[PDB]
Amino acid sequence: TRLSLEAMLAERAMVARQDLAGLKRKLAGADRVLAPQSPEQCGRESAQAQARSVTSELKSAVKEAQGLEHQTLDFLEQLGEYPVCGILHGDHPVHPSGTHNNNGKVSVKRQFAAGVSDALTCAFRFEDSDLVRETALKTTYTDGTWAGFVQRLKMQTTRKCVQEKVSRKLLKQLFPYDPQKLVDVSGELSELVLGIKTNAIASAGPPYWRTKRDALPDMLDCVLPLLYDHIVRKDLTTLRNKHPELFLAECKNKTDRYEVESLGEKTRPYFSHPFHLSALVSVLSQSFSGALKIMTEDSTSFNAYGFSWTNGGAEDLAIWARQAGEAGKKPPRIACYGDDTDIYYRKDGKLYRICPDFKQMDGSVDATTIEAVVDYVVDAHVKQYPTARQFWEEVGKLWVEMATQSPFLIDGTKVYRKMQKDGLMTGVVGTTLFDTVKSALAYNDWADQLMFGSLNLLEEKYAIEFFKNKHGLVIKEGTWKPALVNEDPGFGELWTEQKFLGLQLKVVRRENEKVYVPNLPFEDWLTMWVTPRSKETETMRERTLFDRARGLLVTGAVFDERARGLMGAVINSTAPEVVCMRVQEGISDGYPSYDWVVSLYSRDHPCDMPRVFPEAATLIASYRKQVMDTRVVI
Amino acid sequence: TRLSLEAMLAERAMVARQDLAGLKRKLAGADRVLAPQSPEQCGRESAQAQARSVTSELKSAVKEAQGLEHQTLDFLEQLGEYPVCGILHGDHPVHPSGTHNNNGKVSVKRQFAAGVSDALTCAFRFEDSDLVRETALKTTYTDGTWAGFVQRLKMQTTRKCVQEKVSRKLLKQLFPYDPQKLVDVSGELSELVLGIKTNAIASAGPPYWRTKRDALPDMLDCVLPLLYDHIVRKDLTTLRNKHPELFLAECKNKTDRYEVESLGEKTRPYFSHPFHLSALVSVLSQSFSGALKIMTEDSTSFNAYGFSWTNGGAEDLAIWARQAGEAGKKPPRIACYGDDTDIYYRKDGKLYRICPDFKQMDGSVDATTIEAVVDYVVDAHVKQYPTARQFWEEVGKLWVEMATQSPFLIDGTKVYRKMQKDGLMTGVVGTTLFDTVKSALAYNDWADQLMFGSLNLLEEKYAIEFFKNKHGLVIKEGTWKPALVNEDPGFGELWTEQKFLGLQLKVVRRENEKVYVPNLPFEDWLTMWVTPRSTETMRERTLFDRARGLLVTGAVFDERARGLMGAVINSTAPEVVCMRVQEISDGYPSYDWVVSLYSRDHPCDMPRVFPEAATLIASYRKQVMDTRVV
RNA sequence: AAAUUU
RNA sequence: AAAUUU
RNA sequence: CAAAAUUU
RNA sequence: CAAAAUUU
Repeated sequence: TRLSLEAMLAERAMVARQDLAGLKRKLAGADRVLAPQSPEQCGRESAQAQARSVTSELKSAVKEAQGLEHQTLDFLEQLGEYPVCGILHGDHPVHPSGTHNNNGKVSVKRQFAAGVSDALTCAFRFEDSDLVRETALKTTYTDGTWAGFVQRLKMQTTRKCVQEKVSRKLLKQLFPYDPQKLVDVSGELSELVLGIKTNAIASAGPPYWRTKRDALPDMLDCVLPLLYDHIVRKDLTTLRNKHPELFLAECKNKTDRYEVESLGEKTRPYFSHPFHLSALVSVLSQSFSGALKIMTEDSTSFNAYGFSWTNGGAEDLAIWARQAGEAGKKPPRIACYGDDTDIYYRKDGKLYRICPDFKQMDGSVDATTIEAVVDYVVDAHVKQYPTARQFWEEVGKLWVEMATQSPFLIDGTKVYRKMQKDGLMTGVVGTTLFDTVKSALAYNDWADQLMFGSLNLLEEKYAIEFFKNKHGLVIKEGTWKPALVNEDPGFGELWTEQKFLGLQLKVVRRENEKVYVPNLPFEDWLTMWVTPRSKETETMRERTLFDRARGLLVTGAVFDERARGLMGAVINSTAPEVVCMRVQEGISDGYPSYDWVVSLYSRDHPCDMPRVFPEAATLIASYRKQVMDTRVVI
Repeated sequence: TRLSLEAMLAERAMVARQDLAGLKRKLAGADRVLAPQSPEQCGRESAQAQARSVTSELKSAVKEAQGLEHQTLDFLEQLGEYPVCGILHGDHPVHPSGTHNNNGKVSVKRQFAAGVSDALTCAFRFEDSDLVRETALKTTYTDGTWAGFVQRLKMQTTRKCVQEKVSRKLLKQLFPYDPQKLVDVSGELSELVLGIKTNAIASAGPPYWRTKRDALPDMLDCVLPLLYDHIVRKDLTTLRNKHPELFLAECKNKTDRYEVESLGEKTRPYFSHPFHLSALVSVLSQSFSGALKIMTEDSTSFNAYGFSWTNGGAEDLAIWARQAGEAGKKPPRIACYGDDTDIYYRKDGKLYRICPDFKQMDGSVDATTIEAVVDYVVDAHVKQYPTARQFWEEVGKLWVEMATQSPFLIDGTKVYRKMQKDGLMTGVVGTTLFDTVKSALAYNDWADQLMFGSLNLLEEKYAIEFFKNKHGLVIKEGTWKPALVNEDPGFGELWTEQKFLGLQLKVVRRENEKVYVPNLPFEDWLTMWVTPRSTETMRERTLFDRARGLLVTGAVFDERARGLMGAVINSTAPEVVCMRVQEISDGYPSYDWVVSLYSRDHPCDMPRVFPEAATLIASYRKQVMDTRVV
């Protein structure tokens, strides 16, 4: 058919980036802007052998920890077995035949695989063998162990909690929001649920037993209308009795970076709820998160949920922290993201910083906090939108139940329930906000105690005791270590050596200006490199190494000498065709230069990454524009 | 990745339209809005067999005509052999190695292949065998014959022409344009050339010897800047001598619907020019075609290039035609599209209509007309954009050369040239405009002669002689038969039985309103159906698309043709109707929708074959759920 | 598709 | 991608 | 990957 | 399928 020459050129370029052999031929003589790198310490085969050795030792340790016996699940209420859902949508049951079914009973099987790399081979190629070996034997990305899973589940379900003193007024002070940014919940429900964002490959939960992508029509067309009709009729107890799997959850073992020494003691449990329930509550949660302010925007906010290190965020944290005041006389600067807190106070005019963490904070989350957070979010919406008060208040009751008393399967047909309402069931929508509020309520009380003159609470022993006795929260060991802050750090200097949100804060130099950037020691970047959170062709594996190397540089590895070198070596080792191939993005052929990453963390206007091959576009299109004037004199 | 549920539903729908087995399952109980159709006259096996039989006979006749010896090509100038282009673009020669090369010399091979069906099988399945057989044996889509190709080439190249008397003023009256709709040619050349439209699978010609899609970078990056530099240095003669293939064309046989009786005498020739030269001139031609007005827009216009039968166009022709005046005293209504012309005169106050066609009109196109059209177009641009006058005047000279004296290859290495400047080399950019203008100049002069009282020219013998002697144009036999017009036709009545642009005009009834629509007898529609101008899934989709297209062209206004096309659409499996296609096209042309298209109604989508298809493919139908309930 | 974080 | 036209 | 925040 | 016009 007839097409413009521009359109033909565009189509050709798209097709050309999908032809690897063509890309190889076109870029075979192209100039490459190579990243700064560190040299090879050993050959390909030596690196592969050292990797194979460490991988064999790790697989032995993981297999041994997975063989460890687990304690009984008698700490949980036993609710029996549930029949498989018989709801039919069109030609198929919502619960697929032959799946999650033992004699008409819903069943699950916990997977604890022995695991098993390209990244480890690259580390041995460019780094000291002893350091790489010690780093890779210390931490591994694994499904964990039955023993660690049950142990952590016991702690999360059996912790004695302290009911917080919380009002909507306190929550407005600690967690301010913009009411105009809240979505209109008085709108039609179908449109609202369609607006929620989700992980397409995540499990839709019972009764779908498939990805949210595959189960979306069964949710929207069949189950969600059923649920709505029972909500508006106050007949949800009938729905639960007739269809229990509609309100069933799955306790799952989290695949995570786990310390090899503690694999038998710690495997984190999470709960996978039904899609219909999650989607309804996500209308309220995703709207509220959009309206939520952060501490840098409001001095009263204890909220770091939403904070970005980029676009001046790192410097914003320092500006916010310096406005901290003398303990007992003026307010401290406290910001919380779940279990992670940044605390700033002044003693004799000198700024000090504490970066404490809590242990299994979800078990400590009391039911009063959960109900109050739900009331705060629901009330925020019904104030701005009063026409839909009753429906969303009923959704709030479903939210509290999913967060505290949802029945759940672990392995097999037995359904269990937490004996106590206290304890957040991690995985419910709002998990991070519930944890953030609990932390902020405790730290707000701690600051009130300092204004009352209890300055001994700045000290570790008293602080640990305060959070346990008054708030049921256990301070992680080593996390209460007050440190003098370098308030105006010179070039190449750290604010403190402590980490907030997993990263240290450092000042770097651009001309004579100071740019605040995230930083970590080399060992920390090396741990992340060797332990990919990977869920296949050689090409995709080569692209994955390039993408991971670029990601770690943008996260701050560009500010560590050895990490910048390793990631540069991986990027430079990537074939030209793999760098310039068509890829799924948010063609990504740029690289993170030191200057680009400095610009990202600065308040500079956004810019594209410098190109690895500056002539790639012209070479792939086989055409470079030459200006040809029609106004010449002939 | 993190995505909205709305976006996930949109992704799912697109993917499902590409899963034909899933489409089959989800549409297995769907209600189908079946098109009106005529019944099966015979079974699949019998229809396939009768098709095979007619096909065997037709192949034999085509092979016999293809075997006929051809006459000599000595009527043309012989320019020797041209060396293969040695220009290199990076790692590859612009002229590919191993292609179009005989001992270093540019070569081509004409293809005259025999043979060419699903459509004929459908016709035998739903129509009388005798009519279908007669129809299929009369016309075939073929590459033609060597004998017919050379005969037509001789006619096109050796015809005595008459130089028209033309001015920019006559051309402004007969072909008015909107100057502001002209593209700014004062702009940078690369941008202007990237703005042009082209057939991606058409030949880029010498020296690329590949599709325009494959040759586009070699043209833009290597040849176009070489050509530009020589244009501004007046050194094009040097470029031609060093690189002659840059200015070489290929004379090719046109694959077309041809009468089997005349295959040995008639195979149409066309010229395939270099992409670089074509693209440069296409800047001017495509811009001018955008600005051109039609007879319905300007009463002075004799131009039907740009006319649409749709959106009231058919009725616009009737309104325009009735404005005709008495022969001898007031202006007739004349519109021309290449060789095709619609003429309306009033004799004794009664509207009359002539629809004549010229024969091998391109040979009759004189050099003065070609030069004048080029000058008219170049001048239009340089008047609105004067800073670029010199460049486009040089491009104008290349345009006239391509239209008249381009060296060309036919078969093998011999390069040829038309001995006379006269004669249009069909295939040059502007071919249809050159033909339209020549026709219009001749008919403007015929009208001037009528106003002089030579009203005898309304008669066949007189008109034929006038066009041959005064304009070098040969009126096709039968095309001069004036006819009384039904100025306001009744429901189901033709304006005339004559064909303009291949179609009759007819009034149909919608409510009590009249809708003017195109029309043809069933035998014409069946000829088009059995002679298509061309995986089982692709073949089934093609039948559905061809049936829909013919209904939209007017087959819906013929009882038997509507029935046959409806039978083909109804026979198409649901998955093939609803599958993702290059333009989701799951609609069908109802009689009412086609009446709407030809009316001045606001555009609407075709009625769906499966109205619940979208909801079934998505497996979801929206149910309103109010959050403001108690 | 990828990085970090809880 | 498909229809008609020159 | 259960919910998520930030980023490319 | 050489240039094209109209249409889906």
